This record gives sequence, C-alpha cells and structure tokens, in this order.
Amino acid sequence: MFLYNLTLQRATGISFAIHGNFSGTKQQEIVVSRGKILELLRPDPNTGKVHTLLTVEVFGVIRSLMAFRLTGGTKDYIVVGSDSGRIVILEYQPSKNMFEKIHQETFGKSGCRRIVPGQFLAVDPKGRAVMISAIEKQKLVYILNRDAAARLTISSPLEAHKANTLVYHVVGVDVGFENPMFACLEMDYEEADNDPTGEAAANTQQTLTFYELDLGLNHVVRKYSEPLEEHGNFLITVPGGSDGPSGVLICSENYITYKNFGDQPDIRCPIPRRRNDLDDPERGMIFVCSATHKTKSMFFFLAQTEQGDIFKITLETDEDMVTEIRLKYFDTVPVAAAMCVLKTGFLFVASEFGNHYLYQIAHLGDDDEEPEFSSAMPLEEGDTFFFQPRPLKNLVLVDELDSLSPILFCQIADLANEDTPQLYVACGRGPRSSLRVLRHGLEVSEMAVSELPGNPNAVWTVRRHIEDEFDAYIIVSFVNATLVLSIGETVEEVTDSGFLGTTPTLSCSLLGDDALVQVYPDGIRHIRAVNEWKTPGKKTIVKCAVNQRQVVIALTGGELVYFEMDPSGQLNEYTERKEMSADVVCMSLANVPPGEQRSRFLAVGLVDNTVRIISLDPSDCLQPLSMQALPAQPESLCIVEMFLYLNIGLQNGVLLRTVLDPGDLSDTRTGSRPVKLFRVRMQGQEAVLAMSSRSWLSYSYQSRFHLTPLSYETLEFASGFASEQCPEGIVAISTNTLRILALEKLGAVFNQVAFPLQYTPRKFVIHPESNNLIIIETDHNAYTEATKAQRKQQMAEEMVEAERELAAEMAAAFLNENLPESIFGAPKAGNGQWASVIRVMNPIQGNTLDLVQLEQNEAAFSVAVCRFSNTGEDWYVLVGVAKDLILNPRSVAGGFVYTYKLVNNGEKLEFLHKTPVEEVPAAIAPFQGRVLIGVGKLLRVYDLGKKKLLRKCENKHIANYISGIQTIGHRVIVSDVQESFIWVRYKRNENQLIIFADDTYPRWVTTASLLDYDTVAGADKFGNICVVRLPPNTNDEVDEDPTGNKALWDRGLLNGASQKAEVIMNYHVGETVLSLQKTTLIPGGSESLVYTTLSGGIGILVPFTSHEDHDFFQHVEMHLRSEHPPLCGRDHLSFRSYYFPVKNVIDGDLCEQFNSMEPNKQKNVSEELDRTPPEVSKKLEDIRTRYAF
Amino acid sequence: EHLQSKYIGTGHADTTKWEWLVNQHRDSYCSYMGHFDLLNYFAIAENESKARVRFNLMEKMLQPCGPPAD
Amino acid sequence: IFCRKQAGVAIGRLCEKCDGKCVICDSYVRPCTLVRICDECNYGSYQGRCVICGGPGVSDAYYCKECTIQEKDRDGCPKIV
Ligand SMILES: [Zn+2]
Ligand SMILES: [Zn+2]
Ligand SMILES: [Zn+2]
Repeated sequence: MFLYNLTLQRATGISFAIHGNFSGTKQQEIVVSRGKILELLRPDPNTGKVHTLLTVEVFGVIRSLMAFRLTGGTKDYIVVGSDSGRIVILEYQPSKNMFEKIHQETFGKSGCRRIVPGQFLAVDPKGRAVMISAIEKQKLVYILNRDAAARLTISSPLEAHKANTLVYHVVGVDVGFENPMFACLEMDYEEADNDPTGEAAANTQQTLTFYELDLGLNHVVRKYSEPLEEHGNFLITVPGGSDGPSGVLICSENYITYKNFGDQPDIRCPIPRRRNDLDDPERGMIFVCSATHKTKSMFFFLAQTEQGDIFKITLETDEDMVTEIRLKYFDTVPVAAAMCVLKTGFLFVASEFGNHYLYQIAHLGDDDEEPEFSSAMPLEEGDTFFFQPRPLKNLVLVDELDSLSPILFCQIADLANEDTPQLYVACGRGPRSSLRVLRHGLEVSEMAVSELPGNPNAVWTVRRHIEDEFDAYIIVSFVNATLVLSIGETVEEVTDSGFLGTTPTLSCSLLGDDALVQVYPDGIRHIRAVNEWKTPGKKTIVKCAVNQRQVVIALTGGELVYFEMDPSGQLNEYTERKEMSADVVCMSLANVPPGEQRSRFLAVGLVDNTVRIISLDPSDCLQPLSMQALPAQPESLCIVEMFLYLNIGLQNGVLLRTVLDPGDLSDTRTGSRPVKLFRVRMQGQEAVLAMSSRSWLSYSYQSRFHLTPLSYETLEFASGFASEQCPEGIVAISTNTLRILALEKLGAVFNQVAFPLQYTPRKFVIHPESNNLIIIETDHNAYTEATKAQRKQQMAEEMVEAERELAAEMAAAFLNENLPESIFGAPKAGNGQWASVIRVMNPIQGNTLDLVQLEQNEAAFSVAVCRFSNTGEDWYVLVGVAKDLILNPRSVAGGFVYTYKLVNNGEKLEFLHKTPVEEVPAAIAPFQGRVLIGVGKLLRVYDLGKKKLLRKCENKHIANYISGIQTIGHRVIVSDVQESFIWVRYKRNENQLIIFADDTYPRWVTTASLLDYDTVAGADKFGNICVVRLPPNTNDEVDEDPTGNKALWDRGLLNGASQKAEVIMNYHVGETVLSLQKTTLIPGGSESLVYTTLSGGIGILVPFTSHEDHDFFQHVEMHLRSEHPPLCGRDHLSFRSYYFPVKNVIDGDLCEQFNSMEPNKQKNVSEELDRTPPEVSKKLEDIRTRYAF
Repeated sequence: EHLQSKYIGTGHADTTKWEWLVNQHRDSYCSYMGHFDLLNYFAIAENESKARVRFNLMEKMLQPCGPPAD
Repeated sequence: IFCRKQAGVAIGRLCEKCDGKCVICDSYVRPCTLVRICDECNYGSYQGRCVICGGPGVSDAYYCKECTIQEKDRDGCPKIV
C-alpha cells in the first residue's frame, strides 16, 4: 500500500514567536514556530491585518528560537534550536522570499534527547555569543563574530557541562559591552538520587547561576551560583548598561523576584490575585510568558498569568540599583504561548490554543483608576494583593488569526446538502472551544445588493481617468438595453454623463487616458472626455476584445476588424480585415505593459473548436502565430501574467491553463455549466475568476497557483471593482440581481464558520436521520454550572460574614459580576474535579437544540447514537461517564453509562436510565443491534434492557485499558491504550467475544479507522500513523476453551494472540493525530485517508494508482532529500522514521518543495528525473488535484 | 564499552529496577518537553496551561519514581 | 583509540595513502559528511594532521554514508590517538 502524504491545511498552532527586522528594514516582522513549520509574519501597521510572507516545513521539531543582531548590523538573524542536534542560523532573504542557512554547526545525535542541547536557546543581547543548553548536564556556547565581508562567522563550541544538573530556563544577561553572561535556573539532582529517605529531594533548592564567557581566554566560567527561596519557572532579561540596571527577573510560584550579582539586594513582589476568584485556593499562580518593551528613555515588561491576566512590570532604580518592582494590571487576553510587543505599538498574542490576536496598544498602562502594586508595600506571608479583572482598556483588537489548534475530533460529511462534504471539526480547549465547519473556498462579504429588472446579461466597471484610484461607472447590459450607474456617494442611476445607447453592449472600457469606448452589436461608440462607427453592411459585431490602447472586434462570418489608438487620441482602423476558418465565439487581449505601447498576442476562439494566437505588431499584423485544437467549443479566453498564461474555458465545464512562453497545458473539469473568465484584482495582483456551477478563483501565490471556489451561489457575470466603500471588490450579476461583493479573508484553503462550545469537546456523533450532532464536552479542573453557582453563593455569604452594609452591597455586586469564561478563563477547580455536558447541536447554524448537564465530577469520555433490536425504530444516545477520575496517579470511583431516548426528530434527549460500571466506559460502539462498551480492559456487549443495560457477553483477555472500538461484520477492532490493535470476533450463536489476532508492536493509539475488512489505519500519541493488515489466510473462526485448555496448554505467540497483523505502512506525521477518516474530499475525486492534528493541521494520505506515479515520486523524494535538505539540519528520512522506519509513504510536503527551489536546483533535479521542471511541477499538481482540492 | 559512560541513561549488569526506571521517566519528561504536540495533548487532558505542564514536568525530574530502593 | 572531545570548526584532513577512507570504518565507499576535528587536534604541528595516521593531509577527511546514517559523525572529534 504505497501512499503519498499531502498537507491541505498547515498547522496553525504557535509554540514560539520572535520579533525583529528580519528583512533588514525599518519595519518589524515576527517569526513563529508551529513545531514542524517555520513561518514569517508581517503585521501591517496601517491595515492591522497580519500577512504570512513565507511558510517552510522544516521536517524537524523546533524547540527554541531566538532573534539576534551583530553589533552595528541592520538586520536580525534567526538562530534555531531543534531535535536535529545541529545549531542552525538563518537569514531571511527578502528578495528571494526564502530563509537562507548562514551556519549549521553540529554537536550531537538527533531526537528530543535529555542530555543533547537544543531545548533551551539563549543569545547575548549584543549578539556576541549564543548558548544552546540541554535540559540536563550539557550546555554549549558558540561565539559569534562579523567578518570583513560582513558575513556571519560562528566560533567552535565551548563546553559548559555540569553533571546531575537540570536546567529550567537560560537567558542571556545584558552586561553591555562587558564579557557575555548567561543566567540559568538549575537544580542539582545528585543527592536526591543517593538518599533513601527522600529528604534530599525535599531540601534540594534551585539555584540561579551566572555563567560568564571570558571572550579573551575562550572559556566559560560558572562565576556565581545562588539558592532561590522558591522554584522559578522562567527568567526575563532586564535591559543593561545605559538602557537599564541589568540583572534578571525570576518568575516563580506566586512571586516575581529581581536579582543581580554584586551589591544588589533581592527585591520580591507577590503576583496580585483576582478579587473574588472562584479558583481552587490550593492553586499557586505562575507567569506563563513575557514580552519586553525597550524604549529610548524607559523599559517595561508584560507578563501574563495562567488566567490570561497581563501585568505591566516596571523597575524603580536609585543609581544602578533596583529598589522596587511595580506591577500594574494591564489587560486580560487568552492564555499565550508567546507575546511580542512591536515597535509600531502593537501586541501580538500567540494563543496557547485557538485563534491568535493582534492588538493595538491604545494606552501604555499609565492610568490611575486601577492601583499599582509594589515590592515596597507592607504585606504578610500567605496574604496577597488583589486586583479586579475588567474589559479591555489598554488594548484594542485589530486582527484575529483563525486557528484550528487543537483538533480533537473530526467528521467529513455533507450535512448541508451541498455538492461537496464539509469538515465538522471539534476545536479549542475550555470556554474557547468551538465546533467549526470547514468548506473548501473563500469567505465572501456582500457589500451591497440591488435587484435589477428584466434579465441582465453583462456588467463592467470603468474609471473616469487612468490616475483615478477608484472606479466611476458600473454598466449593466440587458437583453434590449444597457444601463449606467455612477458610483458616487449614493450609487444613483445616471443618464447624461454616459451616452452609450438603447442597444445591448458587448464591452465598456477606458481606452484613452480619459476616453471611454463602448462596443455594441451595431457598432462602436467613442466618447472623448462622440465618434460613431457603424457596422459594415448588414453584419453585426459578434464578439470583442478591448485594451488600454487596442480594440479588436469579430463580426458575423468571422471577420476581424482591428482598431489602434494613436498618441493623439483617436482610433485608426487597420487597412486589412482577416476572415477566420469559422465564426468567432470568444476573444481575449492581454493588457499592455506600463512601458510598451501595445500588446502583441490576441487569442481568438472559433466554432472550429480551436483557439488561435494572432500577432498585433505592425510587422506581422493579423498573421497566424500558433493554433490549437480543443476537446469542445470554447466559451471564454483570458490572457494573464502569472510568465504568460492563456486560460481557456470551454462550453463543457472544462478549463485549461496554457503557457505561451514558447506551450504545454493542464486542464480540469469545474462541469454542468459553461466556463466564463473574468479579470479580477486580488491582493494587488492580477487574478482570474472562472465561473461555472461555482465561482472559482485562480491566483498565483509565491510562484504557486491556487484554484479556490467561492462559498457563494451561482453567478452570471462579474468585473473588477474598486471604490472608497470597497477598495478591492467584484461587481457580479446573477439572475435578476446585482451584487457588490468582496473577498477579504482567504482563510487559507478552508473558510471557517465557528459555533461556541462550553468545555473541551471530546467526541461527537451525527444522528443519521435529522443530521444533528450529539457532542460531549468535558474538562478536568472544572466546575459544572450548579457547582459554579453554589461556590458563588457561599463566597457571597462568607464575604458578608467577614462594614456589613458595604459588605452586603459588594456581595450583591459579586453575585451579578459575571465575566465571560471565554475572555477571563473558566475558573480552575481542584485536581480530580470535572465538568461535562451533552449538547445536541444543528450543524447548519450552531444553535444548541438541547443541553444535558451531568453531575459534578462526572466526565463524559464516550458517546454513541444507535437503534436496538428490541426497540426497533426508537433511537438512543449512550454516553459513557467516569466518576471522580484522578488522572495522575490514576484512580477512579468507577463509571456510568447514561442512556437517553432520542426524540423530537433527534432534537431532544429524554433520559431513560443510568447504569453503573466498574471502571471508565472509554469507548462505545453499536454492534449488530446491541451496544459494545469497553470498560477498562473489559470488552462487553450490552442489550438496552428497560431499567438498565444487560451484559450479554464480556471479554477479559484485553491486555490493558481500551481507548477505541471499530466494527465491521462480526469483526471488532479494539484500540488498547499501549498494546495497539486487537482483532476480536463475535461468535453470534455461542455468545463469545474471541481474540483472534494482535499487532507485534506497542503503539500508544489515539484513533483508528477501517480501510477494509482486513486493514486498520491507526495513529498514536507520538505523532505517527501506521497501517496494519491481517495477513492472507488469517482465520477469524477461532474457539475459546470451556474448561480452560486455551489459557493453559493451547496458547498465543510471544505472550500475545496466535495470529499477528503485518505493519504495511509507517510514517511520522511530525505531530499528534486524533482523527482518521477514509473519504472523498471533492465530487468525483478519488478517495483518500484524511487526518487532523493537535497543532490544527489537516492532511491526506492518498494511494498511488500505479508505478508510473509511485516510482516517479520515489525518485523525486530521493533527489530532494539530498538537493533540498531540511532547513533546521534534520535528516528527512530520519524525521519520517522517528519511532519506526518509514514504510510505503512518500512525503509530498517535501516533493512540493521542488516548486520553491531556485531554478538552478530545479534544472539539476529535473535532469536526474529525465524531465523538464514544468513537467515535474505538473505531475505534482496532477496528484494533488486528483484527491485534494 | 567504557565510552558509553559519556552518555547518561546507559546501564550495565548491576543496574537495578530503580536506576533503569528513573532514566526511563527522566528521558520521557525531556521528550514531552521537546515534542510540542505531546505537550499539547497533556495540557488539553489536564485542562492546564502549557507553561504549568512544563513546570510540573521539570518538578517531576528530581525524584520521578520516589526515593531509591534503600 | 579515538579522541572524542567536542568537535569544532576545523575540518579533518587525510594523507594520500589514506585518501578517501572513512576514519571510523575504513571503507572507501560513498564519502558523505565532512569530518570535523577539535581545535586541540588541529593546533600548530597538529594542524594539517591526517585523521587516521597523523601524516600531512592532502585532502579533506569524509565520514561514509553508512556512518552518517548511524549518527557516527556525532560522537566527537575522530582523530585517532
Ligand atoms: Zn564509515
Ligand atoms: Zn580531537
Ligand atoms: Zn594517513
């Protein structure tokens, strides 16, 4: 089973962000790690929107990023720490839009290893030195120097290894131009390992150690080391020299502490808590991340707590000594993986999960309605500062990067009765959870809608002057009339300014700098800022093709007439009229380049079912250049630049792109409707809009094309639009309607509609008749609303029973104080506390139809919708619940299965009964009109019963906890939590569940899918996919002995079952998969295995249909592994072979990097493939379009 | 061979259950810290911030299996 | 015995007789990764020493493909001592 992997949706989750002048210019970019991908973002300081400049799969695990700058340099470098074990320095090359590898220095073996450096990266602020540190023992420092040519130079690593030492964080200390110093929060574990009592573990203290690099002597000395009062989670570099007092803030449990070496005393400030906090009082508070803002005369830090609350932190100084730390509450935003404050006054908040935000900083947090806390204030221990969380005051939201991380569950189905299946995606964590519906397409924004009388057939948009930044007129052609509208303040109908005529119009263009030209079947009208051209004899104008300085028309009998405008301004008809082999059905004429005075090539489509290119230069005017036969009669033509391409839309739904540089072409069926072609302006470039049954948009993106449909109805005509109301839109007419639309959000390849959920969604099931979703949502550390209310009631009573008139008011205020969990965080209940709900939801618009709330500390883990044989038509929802589950160390008070009778056409849950079970019912699967429930390691068949479920059969031979259950016929595939796949047969007459086969490997299975009766695709916690198959002549007709013989004498193999599954495929995706589904993503496309991930990636695995594909892509992958090796210094084959050797999968994420190589390499690689680069690019496009969009 | 001692978490014929499991647990926590997706999974499962999950794993590195046998 | 100090920027060298051999396995098949040696092994008289035998180095030393796959490029400075 040979397979090709393609990413459809790149990962959207962010784990690191760094900011800098990576382009080497005044403006700042952000480089973000998405784990497997490195990406460059530009926030536009004008429009607010954040543009992705570049995305690169690095086929490795990024573990650290730093920006750094050599002293005197204008441009920032990216230094990368990764699982590779090689330190990589990249420079962004703005001209080529690529990350260029400036250095790659090697120090260890690959993988996320304990003692090999890569996890922690620290750079000296001046950029003189970089230290890469492992979690344990090994730390390496590389000196950085600038050569005469100004190219970067990396020194040989200097060893700084201290055995038995765990490092929590390392940061570079700003010492100005004194010797570089790094600071590490470290704990030595030697004594704990040698103490049988455990006292040594308890009395081991973290230390802050400063390692100084003596630049002169090339050695790293462990110059100071000091025990901390409490364990810090991370460090912040404080500005030094002229900028600040140097030193490093330690963020720790409940505290922030400032330390510097020498005479500087410790200053410590407690982290202010929320007043009236509903959280468990046992919970400490940490800062999760920080940003620094350094300004010409001052600096401050932003630090965010676990609740999402940001504090502005400032340091008061007397001489060079810090005297106090001051904390002002700034704003509350979603909990962040990273924060970057940009020089232009924006805060970028890379969310831990879900959508990322750009905020403008409206105010610097220099109000005083809200108090500023200080390390100098008198306070007790156990006592604390309290602040009030309140809506956004210092921040204004300006962009939101819609992000799928984490995808917890997925179903690909049509639930809308569209042509194409949608992806129903369970997303987010906690109160930022959502169900998202993904469609292949672009979001459309209806700017205006005005109904038109009669049946309009055409429309154009014409400027008044060439220098006009916005259009002036919209012209609509009906059957017997054309109408002109002035797009002024009131978009009103005009008559005088326009002239035109009563008759239908074939074209309206701005010919001169200010001259308008109308083409109608009875002739041509020219309107200077009026010259009339009657059609010769009884003929009429059939087709036309206009330009900035050219006008070509096609008359009945296929007679071409050519007009060219002279610089004086008038039109001059050519002294010759050419006839064609047949009548003309469509024409196209490329726009004139800014420098030239006329375009050369003219595309003409004939009833001959052929297209012909004709020169318009006076040397060979109206002369044949190159013809071409087409599978059907053409409907539209469009020449466009990005190279030159001729787009051909036929009478049937087929569309063709051809390259007229010399050429070859590629085609695809859109059919059902004749394809029309229009010129549209998208993202400041020329894009083509093809119209059939759907409106598709073809546009080039970094020399890589895209053909994405519009999530919209059928349209009949369209033209480019640009006004002050809509700077870059499209005017489109449909049957008896005129519409002004805009394409604002690409949303990548998948537009999203999101419906909020209340807790983290674990699973959902589609109810088959009414197509509603039954969703189970469940969080740990959570209060149910009943408990959340009761907690609130007791805290109000306690606040009164702590003056008492004011206390009563504050308690009444607090009972009404009801800040949204989505913004301020769901209040964290203690360990082992759970909240869970069952929601019935409509997938068309996410209205909750029904909402069952479960008891406090009930956690729903499984759900199924089914019929039972006894009750026939009646529908049931079975929900499996853990009671009082503790995760770590694991224990549980057993579980329950709740049964509900689905009623009111699957819109309401009628509770039926609650059935106890001994351990978590972790999987439920309908089987042969009965339900199969996996309770811990026990697989049981349960009949509905009346007052409780009845256990018809049970199997106790499963090795460990059961995570999932798939079924096909009498076969049951059980996913063990660690021991991978077990195949079971239900013996129907004999009432037995028999294990007949197992895997030969441990796999930490997360999800599974059946490919066929014998074959299972699985995914695991370690970012792998596998396919396991039963070998031919595997027998499922197996016994289990009634006396005991088959557990005593007769037996299985290697301490597993007697028969074994073959692993026929292995592949490291690079990221954890929780959904697998075999499906077709496009109507009349090939079937594919679709997967989804915790970083929000969507990808496919697609079967090669023949060796003519397989062995070609095998050779492509082989050459790209050597000619285009992974950016951050990994071996690609090693990365795809992370946990098991790669088997029968070719990486299309690598193969599609062919298109992103420089032409020097594209040539060389294509030569070793016996092909030219366009043929390689086409064969890559062909396999994507065959299954993927 | 002697040179294997350059590398922590190797063993030898008198390596105990406790020594071996403490290396498995320490290597596991370091792997969880590096693999962003494996860290995602635990943060979602516990309903806890990725920064607190990392901190809790670092705290577990000191004595991951409880004290040495005796 | 091999030196196994952390390797640096200095490139390992081979004499004509040992030219094209892999320092680790002594095969002449498919040189792939450039050998890197520690500064101490490439200092003064030690500079330019053949990695395998210490003779004047006429060419750059290369670890073979089989060794690069096994990450034996990563063990440290393969100067024989
Ligand atoms: Zn070798
Ligand atoms: Zn050496
Ligand atoms: Zn030699």
